[PDB]
Amino acid sequence: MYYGISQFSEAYNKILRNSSSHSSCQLVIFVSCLNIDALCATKMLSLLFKKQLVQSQIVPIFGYSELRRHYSQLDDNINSLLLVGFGGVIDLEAFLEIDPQEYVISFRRDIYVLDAHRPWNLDNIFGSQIIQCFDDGTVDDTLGEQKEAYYKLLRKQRKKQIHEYEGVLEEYYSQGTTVVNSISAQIYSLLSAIGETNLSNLWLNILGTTSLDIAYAQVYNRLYPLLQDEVKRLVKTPDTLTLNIQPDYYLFLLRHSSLYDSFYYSNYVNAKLSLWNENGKKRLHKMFARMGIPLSTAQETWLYMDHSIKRELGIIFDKNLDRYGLQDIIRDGFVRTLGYRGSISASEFVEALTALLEVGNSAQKLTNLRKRWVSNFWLSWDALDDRKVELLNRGIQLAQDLQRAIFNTGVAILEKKLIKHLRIYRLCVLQDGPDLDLYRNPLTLLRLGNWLIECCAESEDKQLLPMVLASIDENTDTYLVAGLTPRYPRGLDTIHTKKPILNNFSMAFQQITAETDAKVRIDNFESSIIEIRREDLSPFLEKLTLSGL
Amino acid sequence: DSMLKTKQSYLKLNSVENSLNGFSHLFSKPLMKRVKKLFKNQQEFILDPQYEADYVIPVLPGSHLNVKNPLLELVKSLCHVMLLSKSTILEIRTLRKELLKIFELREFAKVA
Repeated sequence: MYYGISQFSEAYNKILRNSSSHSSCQLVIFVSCLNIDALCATKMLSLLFKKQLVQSQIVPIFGYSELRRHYSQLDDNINSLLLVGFGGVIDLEAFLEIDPQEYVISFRRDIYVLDAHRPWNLDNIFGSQIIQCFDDGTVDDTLGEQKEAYYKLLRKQRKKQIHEYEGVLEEYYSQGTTVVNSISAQIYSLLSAIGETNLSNLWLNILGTTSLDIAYAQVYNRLYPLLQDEVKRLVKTPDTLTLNIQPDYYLFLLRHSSLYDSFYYSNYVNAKLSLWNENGKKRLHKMFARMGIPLSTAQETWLYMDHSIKRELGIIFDKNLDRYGLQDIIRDGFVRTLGYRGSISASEFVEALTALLEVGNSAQKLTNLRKRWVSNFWLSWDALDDRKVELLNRGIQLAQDLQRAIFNTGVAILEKKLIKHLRIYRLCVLQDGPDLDLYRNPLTLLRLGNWLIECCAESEDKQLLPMVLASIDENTDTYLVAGLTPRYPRGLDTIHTKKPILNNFSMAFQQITAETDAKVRIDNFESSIIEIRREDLSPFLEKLTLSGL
Repeated sequence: DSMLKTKQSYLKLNSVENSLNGFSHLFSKPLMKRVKKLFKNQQEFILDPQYEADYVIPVLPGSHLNVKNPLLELVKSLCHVMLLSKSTILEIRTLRKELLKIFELREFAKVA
């Protein structure tokens, strides 16, 4: 590894020696837009560098074209550069035509790349001195064999060693993309090693960790005890600030919407009870009647909801959920209270942030969309501070609206049975429908796909197949295709979790595009999301059917 | 040739005119199978680099239509030449709908 866990501080010191100045901006940070963990890490770094009065600039970027153009724009004055949320999986030097002899003097510049994706470019570490990254503890133990082959490959019977090295490199490659650690977690480890921990840093670390609950529950479960222990280690006065471990549930905005809607819109409850048809609603009404909460009482705001039932809700759930089999909905979460404002949970706050990112405020229209996205990112960033709450109530109401729209589209999809079951991978295309303009956002498409894959997993089928989802943008006449990984049921043991399910869609797309002159545009930081032509979708599809996945 | 055959048969028998009524019945199924084979071959060999020579749309002065799928214009011309009968319109419309069912289009679409 380049920078181990114990070396962070040392590297940090170097930054000061190259950036701490009186009247010169010598530090620029590029952030992976449309990502919560990157936003939390950027906030923590901004606070850190505002403490010691180190001048800096924050620049959001969306695509690799923007990254290349912005790097080409930069001047030689910038000694230190930060790249948070991307860059691990590709070789920057080849992309950025970096000449080490041009930057020898050594260490003319410094580029610190900080990413969480686990399959990363081996040459980027073992070949280059200018580029350096913060390892999470993977190179030391996992790559004890690949490095030997790379070092050896960097009298006629000696070709056996070359063949073995080539085979080892090939075996290391052709692996799916996954995430195994958190950027905010690494930054908080650095902060704990330095000695600048406090409540704001703990809150941001909690947000960054809990942003992965939907997709990387294994990482979340591996990392949770550290957060619990750290929170334990660290009169209602109008200036109090409380962080506690309160029971919480897999519910959609429980403390801001009625309990009926909370049960209605919850993805896990939907998957377990089939609420898209009438039998689901009948079962929900049976549930409510047997618990004993009146239907008129359960349809009121959580503030005015009955105090006694609010107190005994835990016992009611414990005694009633076993028959319906929802006993996996109860978990432990973090709750933050400040004075007389109210109570917010981490899940609710991250859903509000995600929805505020989603909604707020040919090539030219694509550029306009991308600048709208970066403006939404900045507005979401501004919403972080405690002095603004009209930028969070709006986010909560927009989250409610977006979840309603997603539910309305998913029920129609499941009615129409558009999910075609092929031999290898499932496929569905949203050819026509209402409010299809909302799905031009990749994060909204991922939300819809997450709900669909949860619904598919919560069935009796014994086939784990990748799912392909596509949409339409009639103005551009292009399909937005995103590949989705299969997921195990949330109520499963750890023995069948030897390795998380990988994603081969990026490899398949790149191979097809490199062997066939298709009219696509692969520039998103997510390598499994592409834009394809309406006329070019199908042939491409058959190609993907005929290619080794 | 089919039209000549049916007119000769009608004359030998003795806005409707039975001279032509019933001429598409001779070649409907072979036409359907040929269109299916053409569609499959076009689907397979459209994005190949060396096979892109024969799919290049010619340009000629006075042209103003920008089109993508050549098979659609092939079948559109083959149906519009049929649609000049003005007496067997229902049969031609049914054949046109059946041909359009090979594509994932509908009867009254603008693209058709």
